[PDB]
Amino acid sequence: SCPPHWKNFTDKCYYFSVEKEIFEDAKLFCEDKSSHLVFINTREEQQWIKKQMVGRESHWIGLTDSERENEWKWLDGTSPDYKNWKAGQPDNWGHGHGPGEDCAGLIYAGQWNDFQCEDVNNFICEKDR
Ligand SMILES: [Cl-]
Ligand SMILES: [Cl-]
Ligand SMILES: [Cl-]
Ligand SMILES: [Zn+2]
Ligand SMILES: [Zn+2]
Ligand SMILES: [Zn+2]
Ligand SMILES: [Zn+2]
Ligand SMILES: [Zn+2]
Repeated sequence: SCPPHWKNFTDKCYYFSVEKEIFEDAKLFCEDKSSHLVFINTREEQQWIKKQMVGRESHWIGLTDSERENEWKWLDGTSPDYKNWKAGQPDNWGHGHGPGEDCAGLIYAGQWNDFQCEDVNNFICEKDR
């Protein structure tokens, strides 16, 4: 069972944030709740996460390429098999995204877009019981 205001799916508790913050601040919020920005590893999970999104706000996910440019990974090191990238992401139609935009976020509709960190957004925290 999950703490209040957290949602359950499978064996994981999810938190859809109310406040918006910088990627690194979002990162630190989940960390101190003993969780981390959400990892999406299956279509079924991705379809569930979307159903939960009532507000149309964009949410940060635990995906970044900051360690090594263009080598997108979940905060646990892993590379995403399953992928739900928007139209020309994350390579930006082959021109390579610009500096700073090394932090991904989910948008209403479900697909992932790579925004620039330091940009403020809502975020999703996740932790496996
Ligand atoms: Cl409540
Ligand atoms: Cl309440
Ligand atoms: Cl996962
Ligand atoms: Zn309540
Ligand atoms: Zn997950
Ligand atoms: Zn939302
Ligand atoms: Zn990058
Ligand atoms: Zn598990």
